[PDB]
Amino acid sequence: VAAERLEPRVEEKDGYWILKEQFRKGINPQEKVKIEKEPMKLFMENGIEELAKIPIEEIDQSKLTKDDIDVRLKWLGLFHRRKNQYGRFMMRLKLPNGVTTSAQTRYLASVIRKYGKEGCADITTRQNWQIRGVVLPDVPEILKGLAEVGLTSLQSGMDNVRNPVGNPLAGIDPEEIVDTRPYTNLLSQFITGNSRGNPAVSNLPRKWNPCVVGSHDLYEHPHINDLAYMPATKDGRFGFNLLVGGFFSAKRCDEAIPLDAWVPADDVVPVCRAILEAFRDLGFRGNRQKCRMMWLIDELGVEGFRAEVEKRMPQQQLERASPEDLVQKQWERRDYLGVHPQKQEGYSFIGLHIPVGRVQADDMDELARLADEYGSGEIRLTVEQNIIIPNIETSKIEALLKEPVLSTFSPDPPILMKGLVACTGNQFCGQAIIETKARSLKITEEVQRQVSLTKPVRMHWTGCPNTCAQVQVADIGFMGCLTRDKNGKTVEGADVFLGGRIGSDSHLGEVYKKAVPCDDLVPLVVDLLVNNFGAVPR
Ligand code: SRM
Ligand code: SF4
Ligand SMILES: [Cl-]
Ligand SMILES: [Cl-]
Ligand SMILES: [K+]
Repeated sequence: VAAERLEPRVEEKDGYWILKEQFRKGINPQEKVKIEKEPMKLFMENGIEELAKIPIEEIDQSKLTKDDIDVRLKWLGLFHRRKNQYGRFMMRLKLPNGVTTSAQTRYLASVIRKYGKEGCADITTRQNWQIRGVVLPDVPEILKGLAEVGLTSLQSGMDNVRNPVGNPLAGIDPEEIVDTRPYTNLLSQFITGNSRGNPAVSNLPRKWNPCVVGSHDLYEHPHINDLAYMPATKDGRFGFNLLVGGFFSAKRCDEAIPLDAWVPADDVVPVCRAILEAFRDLGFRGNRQKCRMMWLIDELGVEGFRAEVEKRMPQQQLERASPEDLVQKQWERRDYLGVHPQKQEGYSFIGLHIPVGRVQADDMDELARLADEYGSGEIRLTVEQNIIIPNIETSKIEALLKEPVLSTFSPDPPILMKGLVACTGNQFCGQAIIETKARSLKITEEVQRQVSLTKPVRMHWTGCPNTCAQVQVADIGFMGCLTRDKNGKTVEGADVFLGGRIGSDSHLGEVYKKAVPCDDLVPLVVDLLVNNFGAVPR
């Protein structure tokens, strides 16, 4: 690869990072949006204050302001639901390691409550909160309210570093490798500039997903992250081996590969910065389907990319990977739902099933109440869109199990529900081909009525090829499509995926059967479970 290819393509100008004039040819429309006006100015220069005052019908009359609300606002975690909930915004947080408080939960509930039938909230596949129903005029007050309770929504969408995922059992599991919270906290603080905004990492060629591993279970899905920190001792020192470039897209799904790099634990932020700077400086900015970091790694080769990371490290030092990491390959992924003892004697955590991750304001208040009465006011989110309430004095468990709300958010739902994951789908998402959340619950309920089983089969439902619900990791995955019934009528369907494995022995699933009408999935799935997963007809 020629030396000219390694010239940084962006430069700092007045606090922000912009494409250099000579690298602007052939760029995609999103890159043009970023050049036309720096999205971070909406927050960092309080551009949102005046924008929020303009009636949305007027906003839609000019490209600049329409791009503000449809594109640039995603840098403030605000997502206009133009097609399916016009004039309303989904709002997405930074929530490193999935950790929330009862006060934060009540605040979020109070926001969605205002919007009535237009409001609700969702736990995401990055153990994060999304709230719904937000109107533009309310945005300045919501931003203030979030800050007041110690939350940020910065840089959660578009060409930004996404929610830092960690071990949902961090600090509490007797079997953890290393508490991931300090590291995911540091990453989030770095990414968001301590909630003020960090323009140095907000003009990436594309989204970028990080995780820090602290579990033998690999709850963090390191194989599908742009950067995964794998805990590893090297030459008597604790640190992390680095995996890079994992991603899913409509066009291509790839597992992360070794960078062949180990960093001491204190270098977590420095190496995150170095990798992001290399991606920012050198990444392709044409066809959006070829802008994820793995495409850069393929273009330079992993060694060429590694050299770019190395030159951006303090003292330009980057050690090679440790021959072994601390993750034990002899491991069975553990169920976290139900009551489990913590490493702190006399304390338990409880995992509660949240059906397809969907909650209303009243539900959130009740969960916050439980966390206060039984725990320490902490609620943890998981990437299967469930919750854990930690730090419960074990003597309180008997009373907790009798709480009425646990009939809805159960510590021991049927096994197929335990593993069920579903994206937003067409209730709110404009890209969705099908409805996902209600359908997946209905189908799963019918399937489980017909068969019993003991294997923890994981079913993932995603509404379009963006695969936000990660169908390629599922035992049985369902990707939304339109198909045809026996009479040739248009019906909702799914492409069915098999072969996904998680944990250390990970594998990406692939399409098994295309174009199955959703109304025909129950018998197909029942038979798959009996024939391949040991299920028994009732
Ligand atoms: C909420 C969530 C799914 C869920 O129900 O949990 C979600 C929802 C959306 N995703 Fe995603 N993605 C979610 C995790 C993912 C993941 C899974 C992951 O991170 O492990 C992926 C696949 C992994 C990956 O990115 O490598 C994913 C791949 C995408 C893509 C395809 C990326 C690509 O390279 O092509 C898009 C479209 C895009 O970015 O161009 C997308 C775009 C979208 C948008 C923002 C599209 C839009 O604006 O409507 C969706 C918002 C719908 C809504 O109203 O909720 N989403 N999205 C997840 C939020 C995570 C978070 O808290 O930050
Ligand atoms: S997979 Fe498609 S339908 Fe589901 S949330 Fe992502 S973009 Fe929307
Ligand atoms: Cl986005
Ligand atoms: Cl839309
Ligand atoms: K769930």
